[PDB]
Amino acid sequence: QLIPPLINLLMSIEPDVIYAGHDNPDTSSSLLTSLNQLGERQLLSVVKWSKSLPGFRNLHIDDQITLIQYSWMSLMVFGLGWRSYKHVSGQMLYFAPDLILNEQRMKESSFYSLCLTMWQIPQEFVKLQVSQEEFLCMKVLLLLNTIPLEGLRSQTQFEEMRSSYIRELIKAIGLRQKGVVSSSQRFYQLTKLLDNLHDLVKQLHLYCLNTFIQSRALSVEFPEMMSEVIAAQLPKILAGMVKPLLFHK
Amino acid sequence: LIPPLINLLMSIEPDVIYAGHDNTKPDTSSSLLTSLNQLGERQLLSVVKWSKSLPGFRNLHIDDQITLIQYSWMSLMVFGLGWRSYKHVSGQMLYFAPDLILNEQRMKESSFYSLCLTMWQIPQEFVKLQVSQEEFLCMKVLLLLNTIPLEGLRSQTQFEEMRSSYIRELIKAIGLRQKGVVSSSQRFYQLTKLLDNLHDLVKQLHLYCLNTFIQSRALSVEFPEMMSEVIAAQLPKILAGMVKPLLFH
Ligand SMILES: C[C@@H]1C[C@H]2[C@@H]3CCC4=CC(=O)C=C[C@]4(C)[C@@]3(Cl)[C@@H](O)C[C@]2(C)[C@@]1(OC(=O)c1ccco1)C(=O)CCl
Ligand SMILES: C[C@@H]1C[C@H]2[C@@H]3CCC4=CC(=O)C=C[C@]4(C)[C@@]3(Cl)[C@@H](O)C[C@]2(C)[C@@]1(OC(=O)c1ccco1)C(=O)CCl
Repeated sequence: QLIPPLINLLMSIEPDVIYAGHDNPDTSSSLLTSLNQLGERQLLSVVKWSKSLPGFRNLHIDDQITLIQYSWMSLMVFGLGWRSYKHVSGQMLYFAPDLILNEQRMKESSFYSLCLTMWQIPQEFVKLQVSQEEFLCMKVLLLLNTIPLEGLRSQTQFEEMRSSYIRELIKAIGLRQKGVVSSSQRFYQLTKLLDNLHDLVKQLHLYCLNTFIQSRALSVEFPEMMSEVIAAQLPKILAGMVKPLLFHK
Repeated sequence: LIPPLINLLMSIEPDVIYAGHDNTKPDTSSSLLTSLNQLGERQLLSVVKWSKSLPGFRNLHIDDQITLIQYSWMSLMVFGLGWRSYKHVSGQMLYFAPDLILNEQRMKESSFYSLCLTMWQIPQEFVKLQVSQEEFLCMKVLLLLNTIPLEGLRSQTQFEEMRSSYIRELIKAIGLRQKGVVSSSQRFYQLTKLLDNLHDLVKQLHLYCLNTFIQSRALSVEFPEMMSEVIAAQLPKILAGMVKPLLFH
């Protein structure tokens, strides 16, 4: 087609729709447990996606697991932004077809604040008019956007993969942004959106880990696979003991 | 010839606290950490009582007092470990308590030799500097007052007055021994740098502690009541850097 084959591949490997299983009165705590229930199902889906993503299975298995444990929440908030942009024009948060939040369902002050943070992504998607082909290549680069302070075991292959998906994003931008000046500026805008996600996700990581270490008292359930990625890396990530990659100074 | 506020600090200094540790039984990774945290809980209770006696502290807002103890406990307790090790065993063993003393061979046998080396840095620095009791008592008050919230304190004006008063007192304590002008100025720089350096050493202890707390059931490590409360109140936020560490340099 005019659509490059790697992008059409990324489109075919996107996860199908995941339901939260929410029991449809609204309450902050039961809402949070439903959000983490959904997060467990989405985590399964991200690891399956990774198994089909070109290049990723060839990195050392420890690097595969480290990059999923670093990037899971960033990938899931970026997909929440896509669904919300696409289904409700960014104006509600479309966590799943059975768990769509508007402002009436955001009652407790810290819950609404966290939603506003997440709401930044679909607002930028609406402003910039991000395309599916852009979003698919961006989402790979977010998987690949933090490494350990000592680097990865397959650092060479990693660097090759990340360059390949930067070239692919350039192709995605080229589908629509025809000028030299305009497609350069578009590359800048998209890559700076990805750099800015590191600071957005830090607030969600802190709230997550604070809730997780008193989850019993809070009556907030975290499922087993999500509890493992939290316990394995979150405190180290929050402490700054990882290397976030940036496109811009 | 000792200034009255320092004599007061000496008078209110906690007494030595026993761990009640059973040195019949060989060290086990779980039993050694559980006994360390039981002793830490008793030392934390004592720091709370000390703070009720420390001039100025009871006149800050009660939420400020709680926050400053939640931010500084680890720093206070490591600094107190350093002083007892220097005073009682010439700095050459870690003197957690009179019944819980780790010489280097017991450190090496423990599963925690690296952590023990990191904490044993502090008494070795006290030996190198020949820190006096009057300098230590003032430095320890400044560790209580060495981090504030990003938004400041409710009693920010009273806090600054208090913290400046204890800086002035450290300057008087230096003057007891350092009679020359340049020597005295250099010693103020050295001791205040020692304090600034402790932020980085304590970050390492805070990360291990929070990982141990998350994994406490798996690892059979007990965390007593007040210790748990302060870890769950602030430790993720401190490790995220969402507080303001005060530096002298
Ligand atoms: C602030 C965090 C960040 C949250 C994730 C964002 C990314 C995300 C997107 C999804 O579509 C489904 C689940 C997750 C993976 C989230 Cl909503 C949940 O697990 C729920 C998460 C972890 C989190 O969400 C909230 O606290 C929250 C979300 C909305 C309002 O409060 C939380 O700590 C639950 Cl206790
Ligand atoms: C690495 C940390 C730092 C430790 C504190 C240092 C400061 C301290 C000084 C004490 O005398 C009593 C207790 C504490 C408060 C410590 Cl030893 C314990 O709670 C035990 C603490 C938190 C800690 O200690 C160790 O892990 C450890 C290994 C060997 C010595 O300490 C821990 O995480 C245990 Cl869960």
